[PDB]
Amino acid sequence: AALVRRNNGLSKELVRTLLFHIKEQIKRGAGSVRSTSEIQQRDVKLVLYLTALNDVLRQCHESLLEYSDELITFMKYLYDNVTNPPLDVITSIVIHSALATLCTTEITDCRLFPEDSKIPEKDRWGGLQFDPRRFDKQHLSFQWHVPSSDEITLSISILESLSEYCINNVEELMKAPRHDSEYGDMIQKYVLVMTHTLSGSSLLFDPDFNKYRTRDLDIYTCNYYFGNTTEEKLQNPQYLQVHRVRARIGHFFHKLYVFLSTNFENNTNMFQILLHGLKVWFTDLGQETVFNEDPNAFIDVDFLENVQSLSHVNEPFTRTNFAIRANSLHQSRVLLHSTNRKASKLENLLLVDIIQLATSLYPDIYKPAQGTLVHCMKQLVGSYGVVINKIIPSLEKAIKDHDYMKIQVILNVLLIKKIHRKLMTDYKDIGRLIFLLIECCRVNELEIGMYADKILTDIVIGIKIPSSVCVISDQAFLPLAPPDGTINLQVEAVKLAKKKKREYYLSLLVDLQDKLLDKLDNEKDMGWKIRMFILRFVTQIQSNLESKPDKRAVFSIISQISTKHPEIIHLVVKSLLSTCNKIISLSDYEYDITRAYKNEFNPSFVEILDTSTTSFPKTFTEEMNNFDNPKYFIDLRAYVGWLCWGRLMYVMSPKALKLNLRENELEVLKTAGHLLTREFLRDVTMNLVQDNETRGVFSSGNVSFFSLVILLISSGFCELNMSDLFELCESYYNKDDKASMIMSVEIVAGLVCGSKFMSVSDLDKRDTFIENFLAKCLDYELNHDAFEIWSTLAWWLPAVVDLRRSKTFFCHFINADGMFDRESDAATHQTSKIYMLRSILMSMEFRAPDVGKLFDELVFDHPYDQVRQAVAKLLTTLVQNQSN
Amino acid sequence: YARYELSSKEDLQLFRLLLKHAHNAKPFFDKSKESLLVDTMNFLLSSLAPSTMMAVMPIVTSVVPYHYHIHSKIIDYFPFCYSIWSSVSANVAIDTHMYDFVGSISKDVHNKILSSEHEKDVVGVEFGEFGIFTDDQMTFMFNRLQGHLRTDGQIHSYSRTVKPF
Amino acid sequence: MFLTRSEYDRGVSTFSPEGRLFQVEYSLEAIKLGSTAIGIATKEGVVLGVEKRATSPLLESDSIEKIVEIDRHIGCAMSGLTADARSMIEHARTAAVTHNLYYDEDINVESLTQSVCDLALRFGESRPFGVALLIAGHDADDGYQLFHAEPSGTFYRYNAKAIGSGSEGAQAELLNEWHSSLTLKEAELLVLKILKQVMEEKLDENNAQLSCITKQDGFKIYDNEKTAELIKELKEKEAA
Amino acid sequence: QVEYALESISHAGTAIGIMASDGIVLAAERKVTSTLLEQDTSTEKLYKLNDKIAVAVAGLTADAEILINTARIHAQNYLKTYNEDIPVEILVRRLSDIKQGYTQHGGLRPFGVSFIYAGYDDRYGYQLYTSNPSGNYTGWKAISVGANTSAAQTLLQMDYKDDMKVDDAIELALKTLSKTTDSSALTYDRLEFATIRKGANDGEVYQKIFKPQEIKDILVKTGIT
Amino acid sequence: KLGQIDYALTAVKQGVTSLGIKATNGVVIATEKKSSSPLAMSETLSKVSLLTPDIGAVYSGMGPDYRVLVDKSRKVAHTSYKRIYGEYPPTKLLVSEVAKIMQEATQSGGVRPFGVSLLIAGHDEFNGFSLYQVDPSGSYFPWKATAIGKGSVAAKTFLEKRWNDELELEDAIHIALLTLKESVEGEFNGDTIELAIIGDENPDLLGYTGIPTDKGPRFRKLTSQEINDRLEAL
Amino acid sequence: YDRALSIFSPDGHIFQVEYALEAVKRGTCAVGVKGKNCVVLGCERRSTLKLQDTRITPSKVSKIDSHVVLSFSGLNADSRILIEKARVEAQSHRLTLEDPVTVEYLTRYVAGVQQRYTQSGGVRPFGVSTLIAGFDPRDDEPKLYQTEPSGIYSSWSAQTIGRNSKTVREFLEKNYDRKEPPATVEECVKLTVRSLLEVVQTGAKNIEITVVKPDSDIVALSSEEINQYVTQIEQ
Repeated sequence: AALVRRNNGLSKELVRTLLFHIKEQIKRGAGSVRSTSEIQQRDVKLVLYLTALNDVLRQCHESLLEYSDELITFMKYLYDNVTNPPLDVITSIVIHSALATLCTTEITDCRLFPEDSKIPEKDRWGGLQFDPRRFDKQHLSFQWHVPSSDEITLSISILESLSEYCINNVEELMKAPRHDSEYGDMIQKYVLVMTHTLSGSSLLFDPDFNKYRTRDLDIYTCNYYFGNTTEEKLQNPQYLQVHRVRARIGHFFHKLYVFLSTNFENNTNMFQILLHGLKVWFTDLGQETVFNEDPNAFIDVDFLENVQSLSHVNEPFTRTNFAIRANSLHQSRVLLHSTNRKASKLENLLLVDIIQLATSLYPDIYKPAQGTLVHCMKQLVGSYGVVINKIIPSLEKAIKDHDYMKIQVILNVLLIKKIHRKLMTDYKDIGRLIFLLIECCRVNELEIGMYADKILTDIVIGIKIPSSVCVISDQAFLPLAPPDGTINLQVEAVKLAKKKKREYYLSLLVDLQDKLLDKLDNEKDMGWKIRMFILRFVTQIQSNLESKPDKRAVFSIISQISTKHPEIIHLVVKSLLSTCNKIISLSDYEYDITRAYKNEFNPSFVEILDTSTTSFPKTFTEEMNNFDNPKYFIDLRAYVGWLCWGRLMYVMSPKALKLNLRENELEVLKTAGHLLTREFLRDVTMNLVQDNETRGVFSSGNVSFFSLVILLISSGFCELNMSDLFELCESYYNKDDKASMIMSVEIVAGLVCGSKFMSVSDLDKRDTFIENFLAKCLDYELNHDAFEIWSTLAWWLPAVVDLRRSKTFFCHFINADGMFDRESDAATHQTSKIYMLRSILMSMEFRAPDVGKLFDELVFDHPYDQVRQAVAKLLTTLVQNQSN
Repeated sequence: YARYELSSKEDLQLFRLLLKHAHNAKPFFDKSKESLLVDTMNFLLSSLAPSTMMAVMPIVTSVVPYHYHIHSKIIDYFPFCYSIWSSVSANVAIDTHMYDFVGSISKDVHNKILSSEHEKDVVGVEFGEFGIFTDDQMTFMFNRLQGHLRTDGQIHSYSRTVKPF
Repeated sequence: MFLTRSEYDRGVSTFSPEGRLFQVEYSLEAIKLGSTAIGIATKEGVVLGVEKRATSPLLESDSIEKIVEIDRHIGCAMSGLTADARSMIEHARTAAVTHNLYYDEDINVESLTQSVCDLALRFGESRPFGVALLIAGHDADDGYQLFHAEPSGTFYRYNAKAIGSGSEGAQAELLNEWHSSLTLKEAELLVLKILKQVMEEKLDENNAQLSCITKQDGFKIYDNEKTAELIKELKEKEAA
Repeated sequence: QVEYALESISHAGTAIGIMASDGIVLAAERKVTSTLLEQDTSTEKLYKLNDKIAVAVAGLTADAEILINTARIHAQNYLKTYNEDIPVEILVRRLSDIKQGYTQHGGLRPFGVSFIYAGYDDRYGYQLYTSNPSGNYTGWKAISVGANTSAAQTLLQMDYKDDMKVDDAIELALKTLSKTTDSSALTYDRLEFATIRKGANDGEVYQKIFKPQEIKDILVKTGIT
Repeated sequence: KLGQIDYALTAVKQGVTSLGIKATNGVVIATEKKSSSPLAMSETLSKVSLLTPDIGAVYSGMGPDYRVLVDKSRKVAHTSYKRIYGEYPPTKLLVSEVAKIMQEATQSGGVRPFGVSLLIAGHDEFNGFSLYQVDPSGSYFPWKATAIGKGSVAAKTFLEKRWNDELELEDAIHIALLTLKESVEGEFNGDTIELAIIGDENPDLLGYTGIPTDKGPRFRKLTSQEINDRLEAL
Repeated sequence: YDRALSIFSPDGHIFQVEYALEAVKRGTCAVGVKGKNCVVLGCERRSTLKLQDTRITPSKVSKIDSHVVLSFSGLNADSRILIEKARVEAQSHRLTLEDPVTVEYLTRYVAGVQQRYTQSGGVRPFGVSTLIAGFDPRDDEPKLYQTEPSGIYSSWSAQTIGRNSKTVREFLEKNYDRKEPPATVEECVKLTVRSLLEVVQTGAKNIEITVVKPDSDIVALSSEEINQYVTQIEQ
């Protein structure tokens, strides 16, 4: 094929010698013995001369014009005489190669030196690669190939002769006589020929033909032989003729579909060939996207560029590489041409046939038909709406008929990445899809219900949210403002319309939430399928962005505690904390949703310290030692001042956190607080204790839930006292149940964290409680289980809250009696006391000054190795704390 | 109210993308605003602790422009970078930002000297025996590099690691 | 620090281009890493000494024994007590009792040394096997004898030999000090002197164990009290 | 060095054992399977060892059936040897030791199965046990193995009472399975069910491994449809 | 994750299609017989085999492996049950021994798995009619209907549409010939198809008469003429 | 830092059991002390899950014969096989030689099986240690031994195999003295009590202790006696 690309004069003899040998092998019996799976040993020479013919014909161009009639009569002979299914593919590529070479624009000449021409001297062992004369117009003058008018009158003659030919063969043979196992192959052959004529002649077709019914601007303008303007191409009758043949082929695949659907259901091979024909008919408009990327008789641009490319040298290339780079630019301009279009009644008809084949229950039909469907949806505008409008009614009929297998195929369609992504934006039809997947969860048969639950999980976790907040600099758009401070009233109309549709899309999510909540309220026997139900209210009612708080969501979520299931309870306590955190953040944002995304807004409880005063460098050391009357707090990790002072530093104020809230928000926190009874907490916490039996983890979600109970108590929304949370914490402290004393220590943690909402009298109560409780738990005996729970607290609590928010917590660990006593025996109790103090001092980096009393107390002289190693590890953290 | 945490994969990806965008825009921070370098470094220096190191180091390496006034120069922060760098054992998290910083400043001073605009910018910045490095800085970097190649393996990008050499 | 590897390293049963089996060479130098054992042979007896690891006060006795009885006539010292040392010892014990009931006579010390080497060539049943042994004994033909039996399944007879911690300077002082004329007492003092030098100058009955073979008592390990008066006899004799 | 074999059983459907003051209750769930794979077979979940002992299985039937047949052979041999039937403790220890051997011996593989051995004998009364690939075993008041183990054990812990009747253990097993079911309804064809009780009225041990209709009858007692 | 048995399964998934169907009163096992050459005498190799007079087999995958397997399976059905119990095995016993033979190859190093999957079908007094699939692993499963080889995914979809608890052996033969017809690589006739039943007993095929106790083969390979008679309606 | 000249593998060899010996530290504390006329073993009880049945739970401390007791830290499944092997060997000795098994022979045989599961290579060593104690027949010297996964064995005046058994050993070395040991069972029990109440992974379910006395007098102290022994002074 590469010889014939360089010299067209070779093709006439090589093309007449090949077709003679194909006739010889066909008359000698090649392709007379059927097999679907293999090219037989007697077929090998026929395949050689046919693949040689396919490859040579692809490069013949204007030399086909000499032997065109002889090739057309040979093509008919080949489509009469050989019917082995492995050979029908090889023999149908003959028209593709013929028509393809007649309409394609491409490089002919890739020579290192042109045409036995020019004079760059005989010292050219290098191909001008470094010679600065590589860029020259007389070196890089490539001949190229531009389709002639004779080659175009032949391309249309081949295309309508062969297509009309196979049209009169399959209609004279469409009586569904029987399943001969040779009938099916003749249908497959004439259909394959109809698919090898659409590809190849594809450069003649036009994505726009339907728009031009009975000053538009393209940038990627490839070489078309009809016209670039609509009047240039409508005034050629050859243009209408080409599109007329593609309409006639497309109507034939619909007729063949109803024939194979009415007579030959379950014949997988015949629907596969039809689906590949429909892929080619949908995708190959003005361009070719099959045989596009297999090895062919052009030099590979990525390969020669790997041989020739130098990293810091400008285009160190020979003429072959410049030629195939100009070829690749043309091929890029062809492929970058748009094929997206508004469907033509025949495209709708064939799409609906493909949707039914994607809904087929043979794997070998539905897998190709779903791959064809995703290609078709790229080609047609608005096609997702058509697909989901066919798929939803088919799932409803499949659930109504008990059509298992077809239900599961439709769920595997709903997991296709293109459909799946579009569902997340589909506010008007995700509502009817969710209720139909809930009925699908009742169906027990296959992996139905498992796929439905997976799809419902993806809808909740993957939900798109309308955003009314946009924090932009005006310099993101003012540089491109056009001069007309008049016609740009259009940006106002777009803002209004965007606002109206964003409000309407959130209404659909609110309405879907209301209609789900009704079903959770009413179905007392719904079962264990209410997990994605409250998880959907979570993502909606935590959303912040224009989602108004609903007291029925809190009520109906809270009442799911009546089911004993641990995962509903974790999601119930988890959900109730994310919804209150939405109300809380509303209050400190003063009903300003944009402050969540602004750098210059700090809540009224965050204050900014000069931290650059002449006294501030040392005012920090005396303030970080103040437990009695703190000036400010720093929860989390401090950082400003470790290397040097100077910048503005953010701190929490000492004051109790006052909520200010409007009517609607108070009612939902009062609904939460009214239902946070003593028995609700006793239920929740005992269920959390029995779930935590095997795992034995410490959870910050539980601490954050007790921190919320403390806010609800100090605000007057909850009718519990602090002492109830002190009777609950005391109640869970058993030395033998690890999971029980984890829940007890989580209420301690919660009581110290909740200090930002507690009043000065509740602070005093908490600190006398914690003073007595820490002493009771830690002073006397401490087993290894209790040490690990309190050591987790000692690490975690100084990282999340400032210990100066308590007068007694940190105070208990630093003053602990007998930490360093040399004669105590009791070694593990001393070890534990030291490691709990160390864990607080490690967590309180460069903080808690005047722990300098410890240096006089440390004993280097202890009989027990465990205490000796604990003192050494403590001196390390004390040296580190002052070393900054 | 802390909106972003490093060591969560979605937020670490936003940080790296904003650092890439900072590095690409760094050439267009204004040399006529003479205090910008020292105002920024005062803020980023004072923000440095073990708890902020893995944010502050990339921000210094990415946002701070190469401005070279008579009073303030970006090479004044070399002794500070060599303080952090020489104090620690070899570590990809620290070392990669240190090589990246001194490397791009080396290419910048070099490029400015060859270009017909040093007469404004890098005038009074001297290219020495070792470029802008002192002998003790160059001795430290050659000893850092041989530790990577023979002892600890702590290189991530080899282009940026050979950048200052 | 630079790297000096080779393409024939870790080659099992494989000759290098030089005709070297590096596995058996490597096994044969790991004998430098164990606990120190010393043997002195004399016309009066063979003395075996070993460094003992220090133990908790609560430990009353243990079945770690780096000096072992093979027979009344034959004793043995290890630098390590892996499973392979146990395998060689219980083979040597079974070899001694089978020869005793075949000839009505005591096994020659060479023939027992040969037998534990054959076990290492067989690998139990060009690999190394187990650990270095010092083998000490008396027989009527070749008198008092001390052998180094090696992981290679080969051996040598020595007049004195050190193995374990201290190899270059351990055998350097022995060849400087050994006489044909040594008395048994003098050989005991010499193994204690060598043990003191290798132990970075510590010496107690709690870190030195001694034994000897004589015709008359056969193999015996000394009591802590017997090694304690010998250590005092060293401490005064060096100070004199 | 066996924990991957303990991972293996975690997928393998679910088995619940509940011991009453007057009996024991085994329930187990068949995994949903291909339409054409045969169900009417010997490879099930609730098997038997002797007229006083039953097992439910998690993990592969090919590792189960060898141990079940070894147990049947050893129980037949014990009854033949002593004319009084094997204690439940000796059956589970005998089966715990065979399983330990195949885990410690590197010429063999750990058995990827975990059986809940329910039984009765007069040396300790009704006995509910679990054994797993490691070769350890424990006695229980209630237990579960395989799928949804964690969720089921919480619902067991919060509802189980030591004084409960066998009929309460029927309810608790069925209600636990209907709380922790992977399918959003429970049906007689997925459920295998058995009991060990004190005779018709006299002193004998009476097993029932329930037939599909008796399972439908206890489901319609218990309000699962 | 893949090993030597996943590759033996790929040898099976590349092999010629075969199937089994269980009916109310018998079992069908069936396959295409594919010729290497038109000079090859296709009667001279058997795709479907008698193991005992009441057990038969069909394979997919490597034909030579299946031939050595069936020689061993026959020897196994003899040395085990005929020569000590005096009678032939239930299908379950012989399937376990076939799986024991297949597991021994996947286990021994310096051997490879057998590159075949087997459908074994038969009768027993206690269990009645049964069909089992045996894979290269040495694992066995009981089936209502199944297919193995190239066509198996489309065949198993048609078997799922068409199987029910009430099929008769004669209609299971029609379903089997419809299932083989769709997957056929070569020609479709009584010389390219191979088909057997285990069904009613056939006293003629006992080949002797008198002793009332013996009843002759439950197993029967259909002649090509009997297949062609059914193909005239199919 | 034995890289030296960037050297690796110059000995060409390895030996390792210590993964099993680490499990022997993870496991429950087990401590034993001689008296003048007794030996007391005490072992930590594991906390038991909510739905277990306690009626059949083994004592952890385990009788092999009327004069000899075994206890362990390490894998419970492995420990059963050693206890069963020790029980069949004790019955086999008692039958075949017409005299009870001597405590050192029992330890030598338990060490013999831990040696064979080290040596054979096709098996792992048992993940467990043993605390073998009691008295010989016709003797009143108390005897106390350990075995370890390595198949090494040793005799102890007091011993403790556990995770926090380094501080028990320091308390034992601080208070035990082989010149003058705790003489009476009162002192002996109170000292294993003081050991166990220091560093065991304790709770409301705590410790199992067994006194052995001479001539087969083997007795587990009651859950009341382990409480009566809590005699204290505090300041």
